[PDB]
Amino acid sequence: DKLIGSCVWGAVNYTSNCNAECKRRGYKGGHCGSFLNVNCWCET
Repeated sequence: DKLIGSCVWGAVNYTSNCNAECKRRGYKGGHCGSFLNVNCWCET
């Protein structure tokens, strides 16, 4: 997983569609972590 942003409102690197963002950039997917769903962790 790669830290590109945060899946939490208010955060500077806020991004809701983390999965799409990561997929767009060129990653396997996105899930914001399978527990610590605070950061936009790109599946990789």
